[PDB]
Amino acid sequence: EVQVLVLDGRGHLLGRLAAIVAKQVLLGRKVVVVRCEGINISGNFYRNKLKYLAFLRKRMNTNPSRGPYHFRAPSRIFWRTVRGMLPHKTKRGQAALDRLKVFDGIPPPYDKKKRMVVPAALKVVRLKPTRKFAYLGRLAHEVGWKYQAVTATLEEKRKEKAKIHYRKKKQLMRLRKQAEKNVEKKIDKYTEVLKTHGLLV
Amino acid sequence: MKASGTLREYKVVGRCLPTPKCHTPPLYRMRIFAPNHVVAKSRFWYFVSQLKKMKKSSGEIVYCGQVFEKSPLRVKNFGIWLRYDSRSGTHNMYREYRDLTTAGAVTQCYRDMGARHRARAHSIQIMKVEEIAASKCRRPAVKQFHDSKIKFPLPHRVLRRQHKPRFTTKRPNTFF
Amino acid sequence: MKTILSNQTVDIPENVDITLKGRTVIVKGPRGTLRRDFNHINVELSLLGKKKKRLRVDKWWGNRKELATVRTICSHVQNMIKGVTLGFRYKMRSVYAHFPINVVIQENGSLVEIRNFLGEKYIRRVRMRPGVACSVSQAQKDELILEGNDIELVSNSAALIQQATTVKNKDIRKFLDGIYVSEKGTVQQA
Amino acid sequence: VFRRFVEVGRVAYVSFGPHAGKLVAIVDVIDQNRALVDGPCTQVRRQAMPFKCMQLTDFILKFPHSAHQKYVRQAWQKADINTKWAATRWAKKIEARERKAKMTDFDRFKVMKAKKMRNRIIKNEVKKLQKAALLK
RNA sequence: GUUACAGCCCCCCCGGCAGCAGCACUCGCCGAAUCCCGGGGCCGAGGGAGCGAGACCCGUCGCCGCGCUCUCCCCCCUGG
RNA sequence: GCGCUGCGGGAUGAACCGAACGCCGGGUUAAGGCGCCCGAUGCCGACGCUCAUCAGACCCCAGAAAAGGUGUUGGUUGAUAUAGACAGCAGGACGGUGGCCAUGGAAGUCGGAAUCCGCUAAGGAGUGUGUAACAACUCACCUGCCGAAUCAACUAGCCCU
RNA sequence: ACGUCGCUUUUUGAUCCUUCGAUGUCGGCUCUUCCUAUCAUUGUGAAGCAGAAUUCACCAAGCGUUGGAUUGUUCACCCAC
RNA sequence: ACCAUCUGUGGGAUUAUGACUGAACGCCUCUAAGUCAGAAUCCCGCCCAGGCGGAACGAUACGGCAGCGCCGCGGAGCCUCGGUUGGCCUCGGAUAGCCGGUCCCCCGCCGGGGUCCGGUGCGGAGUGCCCUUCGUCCUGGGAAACGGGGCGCGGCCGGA
Ligand SMILES: COc1ccc(C[C@H]2NC[C@H](O)[C@H]2OC(C)=O)cc1
Ligand SMILES: [K+]
Ligand SMILES: [Mg+2]
Ligand SMILES: [Mg+2]
Ligand SMILES: [Mg+2]
Ligand SMILES: [Mg+2]
Ligand SMILES: [Mg+2]
Ligand SMILES: [Mg+2]
Ligand SMILES: [Mg+2]
Ligand SMILES: [Mg+2]
Ligand SMILES: [Mg+2]
Ligand SMILES: [Mg+2]
Ligand SMILES: [Mg+2]
Ligand SMILES: [Mg+2]
Ligand SMILES: [Mg+2]
Ligand SMILES: [Mg+2]
Ligand SMILES: [Mg+2]
Ligand SMILES: [Mg+2]
Ligand SMILES: [Mg+2]
Ligand SMILES: [Mg+2]
Ligand SMILES: [Mg+2]
Ligand SMILES: [Mg+2]
Ligand SMILES: [Mg+2]
Ligand SMILES: [Mg+2]
Ligand SMILES: [Mg+2]
Ligand SMILES: [Mg+2]
Ligand SMILES: [Mg+2]
Ligand SMILES: [Mg+2]
Ligand SMILES: [Mg+2]
Ligand SMILES: [Mg+2]
Ligand SMILES: [Mg+2]
Ligand SMILES: [Mg+2]
Ligand SMILES: [Mg+2]
Ligand SMILES: [Mg+2]
Ligand SMILES: [Mg+2]
Repeated sequence: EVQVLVLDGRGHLLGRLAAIVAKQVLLGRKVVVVRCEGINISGNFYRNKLKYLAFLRKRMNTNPSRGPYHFRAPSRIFWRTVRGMLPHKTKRGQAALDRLKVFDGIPPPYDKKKRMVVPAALKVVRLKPTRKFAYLGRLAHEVGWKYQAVTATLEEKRKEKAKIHYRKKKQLMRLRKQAEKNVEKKIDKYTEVLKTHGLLV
Repeated sequence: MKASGTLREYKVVGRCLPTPKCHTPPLYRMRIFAPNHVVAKSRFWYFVSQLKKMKKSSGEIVYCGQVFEKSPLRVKNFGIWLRYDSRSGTHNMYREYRDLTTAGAVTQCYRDMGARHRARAHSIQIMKVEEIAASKCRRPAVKQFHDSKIKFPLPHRVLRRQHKPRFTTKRPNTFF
Repeated sequence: MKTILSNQTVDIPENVDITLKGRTVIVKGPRGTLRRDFNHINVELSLLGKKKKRLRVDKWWGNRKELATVRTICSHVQNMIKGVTLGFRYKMRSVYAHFPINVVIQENGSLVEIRNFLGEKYIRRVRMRPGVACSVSQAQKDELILEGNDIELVSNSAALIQQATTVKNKDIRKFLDGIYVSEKGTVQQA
Repeated sequence: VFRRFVEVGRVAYVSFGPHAGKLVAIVDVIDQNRALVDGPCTQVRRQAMPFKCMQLTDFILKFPHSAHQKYVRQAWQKADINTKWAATRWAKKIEARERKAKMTDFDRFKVMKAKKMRNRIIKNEVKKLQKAALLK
């Protein structure tokens, strides 16, 4: 467990991930969800786009400014899904909702942190390989989200930096495997203690 | 009847109560597949009342004992003849199953009828169950397992322990 | 039911090299290289033999629908083998009653301009799919030659031309005017 | 792309259920969901067992389908699966997990002291290799 | 094609020997044919139970199940 | 039974399902549930069926029929087939005779009845196009190439119209 | 056609549940919004679609659907665009 | 004041439909997987408003010895709100596959590709890893001596 749970949204199903997140924020547990553009939704794209267009038709007739707010960003769509799964008209639910942060792409400071997945909501786990699915990024871009291209450009920049960091880790890890072989005589006895209790194989 | 759990084959033997007209009524033997012996006896009276003019009030359950599988360790192709009531009319079907036991195949049949035909147990009458040779099998779903050297992998193994751990940094592998 | 196994095997000519990157098929031949990605179909592709190669498509536990893609993949691969060996040549013929259809080829077969279709002052600019070269036949008039390695690109390019010359608001049983695919063949003859 | 196939003689490791953690041999295939398994040398009698609790290993025995447990036992002992399985990294990873869960409070103290020391000897040698590579 | 360089099935032999609803987690109903031990939780209502004598500091009392002594020996351990 | 009656469930609701009520603690249930709102499946639950560009989703109960689908899944009745089917690629599809009546026309093919025979591999008193009638094409039937299953009707589950 | 299955609440009936210590009744006028079972206009499929015109059907309600004589009229009917 | 005069606009995914490649079903087939064209509709742009939504930048209180800012983790004490009881400093992602490590070719001491070698119920493993708290004294080996510790100082580089 961690103080702040940072969840990568890529490859996850919207409702399944929302149910897990909604429970966690109700149990304290500040949650941060990133890459909400990468969230998937079961069913073919056109069905899901129809669902969200049908959501746009729901406006107060007398005064649409007071009516339902249709949020286009993948972050806000996921945020609204979680809100539907919370008692958001009570102080407890509102406090729970404040514990959730949603982001499109991975903004700093969460881009330099380990991101965890929820296998109970992963598309590869929950959907048969032959079922169609929709990307929240493409769906949002076609219902009025303006920053699909900017996010995609910044995500490509972030991925360039993260590979330099990974190459450095592989270099460091190759050296640490070299280090163990050099000093194996000086750490032999300590290795046996780890092997005896299963800490090493 | 409710096809609760796995079914058991019961050998039920019954007869009419002796009367001055008939001092030794004939004995009737039926194979009954029921969750328990209480249901097995109830199904026996339902069937012999349709076949003979024999009711529970005038009859007697002479014997009711479970029939154990005589080869539980050998896979066998079972043919089942049944009749059931659909939403419109009654139909006779012949179905094939592979199972280690006669009763497990009959239980599979009840699940299959529930799945492919929405057939509740109360609407199904099992007529004949018997082990059939592989050469006499008709359904391709069963016939495909008659290979002396059968070989197949297990593709796209789906993670089942999806909440242990609930949160992890590792995306699950499906190819094992 | 779910069938245990269903496989179809396609032969490979000695002059053709096929490499697999998972479900990606790379076919290399005298006319060029063709790549296709089959990640949308859960099948197993294997290469068999060393003196003469052979590609096998495997499908385990598929339903009736999943069963149908086995031959689809094999046909696609055979088309790719055809493309890199002999290529594809889609011949189009222009049919007109009164107004001749004037076709001029620009940008080395990349742009096809169609003029005087039905007498219209509208010039049709049809852009060929990449890797497809359009030319005007020299042996026979009113004929276009579409040549390329990918049946799908060559045939889609022909489809774009054919639906460009569409008669509207007129009885199309008469008014049989347009450019139509007349022959499907190969650049080289085996 | 597949390397491990369900077949007669394939040795599988049971993941969960009554026989969790035991090896069995596939004697016959009942249907798409169940197989007839028999571990004669592993104390698992012949019975039906779903493929969902079986993890295929890289061991195949040579006996005809639905053969008696006698012939399965002979092939199992002839190839000596028990020692071969123990030599695999798969089994060693399993026994390491058992040891780690078996650690008493004193053992955890002893392992930590070893960790405070071994990781530290490795850290200095890593720093030396940092400096040596920098100059070179 | 019918045991060969594997095996499967059926019938004969008190077929034998372990074991036995197995402790090899294949498939049951049970306990006058059933007993022992342990752990968690919630509670403590009532308040003169005395056939004993003249009950006196004091009802360690009724029912039920037991043990020792008013019999005498022997053995083991540290008079008990 | 409600009215005269709260309480658990049915989101909500006089009548439904469970159950009827002093003030409490512990235990257990009913009907009903156990992704999240929201207590409980965070079981490595079992076997299938279903893809919906209006999916579906729990008595009363709060939306649908006749009819249809070469979607798919079962099942029923037939038929063909290693003496060679089905598909596809090709040839024959004949004589009596233009069978009888009727009709202006009716030569297999407007209509009503008969619907038989040498000739083989087969060819009909014709499944259709076609002619005023013809002719002509074509179909069943059968043969060449081919080398394993295939064809027809019906039925009922989910889905679709 | 003979039959037969439906949908709608834009007619009328049927009913009498709500309102009789009161919910202002017809029509017009003005004004907004909504439905589609589309008249037109955009994209199309079909014809007994040569062209023109017209008819049938699909996606489709974005946009438009007028000026007058008689009538209190809703409705009609005619003149004209 | 149409009773004068001026100005009124571009994309995207797609519907119907028409198609490509192509099985199911040796043929065929716009569909099953895959792909294309596509409209007064839809969504966005243009345009109007601008969140109990942010941003960047300016100036920041004087003859009173006043008001203020910043530093000195400067010295205490006060009132007031409490939660928490080690850290993880990151490849991209695949899932009918993946991960790691090398000898050669080209992108210029990088990186990519081709072989080759290992691992894969993930052990270069989040079922993981790191750190670790009783303190001190005397005292001997290891380990280290390329060593620790200092908002100690100054400088440089990277991060929008
Ligand atoms: C025949 O047309 C009409 C008949 C009655 C009414 C009035 C009633 N309508 C509803 C109420 O009961 C009453 O309203 C009031 C204020 O009295 C209006 C029109
Ligand atoms: K009134
Ligand atoms: Mg809008
Ligand atoms: Mg807007
Ligand atoms: Mg069956
Ligand atoms: Mg967890
Ligand atoms: Mg016209
Ligand atoms: Mg045309
Ligand atoms: Mg008391
Ligand atoms: Mg009353
Ligand atoms: Mg009463
Ligand atoms: Mg009541
Ligand atoms: Mg209630
Ligand atoms: Mg309800
Ligand atoms: Mg209680
Ligand atoms: Mg219940
Ligand atoms: Mg509920
Ligand atoms: Mg809960
Ligand atoms: Mg059907
Ligand atoms: Mg429907
Ligand atoms: Mg009628
Ligand atoms: Mg009334
Ligand atoms: Mg009033
Ligand atoms: Mg009133
Ligand atoms: Mg009023
Ligand atoms: Mg008026
Ligand atoms: Mg309509
Ligand atoms: Mg409008
Ligand atoms: Mg008037
Ligand atoms: Mg004006
Ligand atoms: Mg467009
Ligand atoms: Mg085609
Ligand atoms: Mg289409
Ligand atoms: Mg397009
Ligand atoms: Mg504290």
